[PDB]
Amino acid sequence: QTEDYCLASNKVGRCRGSFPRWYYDPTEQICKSFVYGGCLGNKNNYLREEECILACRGVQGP
Amino acid sequence: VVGGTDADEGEWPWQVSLHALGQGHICGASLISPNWLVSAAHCYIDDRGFRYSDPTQWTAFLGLHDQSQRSAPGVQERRLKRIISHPFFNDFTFDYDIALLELEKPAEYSSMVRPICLPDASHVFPAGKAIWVTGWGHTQYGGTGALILQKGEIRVIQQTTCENLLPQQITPRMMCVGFLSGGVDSCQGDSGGPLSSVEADGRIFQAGVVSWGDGCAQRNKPGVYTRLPLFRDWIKENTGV
Ligand SMILES: N[C@@H](CCC(=O)N[C@@H](CS)C(=O)NCC(=O)O)C(=O)O
Repeated sequence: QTEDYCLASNKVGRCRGSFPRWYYDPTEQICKSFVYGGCLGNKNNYLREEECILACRGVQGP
Repeated sequence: VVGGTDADEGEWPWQVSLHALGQGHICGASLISPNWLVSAAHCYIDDRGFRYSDPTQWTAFLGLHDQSQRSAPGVQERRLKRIISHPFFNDFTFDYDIALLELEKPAEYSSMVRPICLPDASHVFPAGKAIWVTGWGHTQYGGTGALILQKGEIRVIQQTTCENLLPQQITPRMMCVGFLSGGVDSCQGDSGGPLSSVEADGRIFQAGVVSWGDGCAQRNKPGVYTRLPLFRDWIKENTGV
């Protein structure tokens, strides 16, 4: 569950929009920006930096 | 656009930039009349607690050249009045990936602001023909957008070839445009923008809408575009254009 929301690597997907998003990088325990295509993303995909930080606070690679 | 060059100022006066609130540029669109734009349906789908389908959330920039000069002379800012996503749009297969955007207030025609021509339903953009893709999207996949509007010359690919490159994924609504070599292609940030085709008297017609791809500019993964001709009537019915 944190597996999907925090440990999953970022997925741009196939659609060609440029949606600025945030993913959690569990190697550094820090939320970073990426660009989402618009389609079929995973759960490690957040609108706001603070939403990312919040959802993934205290999360480490298992 | 990967592998393109800088566009000349006002070379593509139908190219529009769509900005979502507090997010900057999301998608391209094309000007088709004083009141309407054509774009991709996938740009305007509600997601992660933001209403991308809500017309009030967007700003359109017409006659834009440089994303860092949004207040340059002749750039026209326009709010949206309505968003019509195609009824048959499929968010899993990307079928019917087309949308219509109503400007709140008519565009003012100028040398930088001018509509693109629409093709009749029976018109074919023949395989092998050179056409142009334009946009402020990434110049590499997983890369960064361009401030200056990019243009890239690509070629129409046979449907059978297209089907075979991307098995079980291509519908009659979709068209492969690019090169089997890759190198030149649209990319993230280009969605919803027009394919521009130089026709018999030099006037430019819209061949398609930037939709999707397997990365960008990769070998045997050309860009997939929504065809325009089969939507001519749907466009007329909904807009009067
Ligand atoms: N003279 C017309 C303008 C006609 C026009 O802008 N045509 C467009 C739409 S068919 C066009 O040729 N655009 C494509 C191009 O310039 O190549 C007016 O006063 O509105």
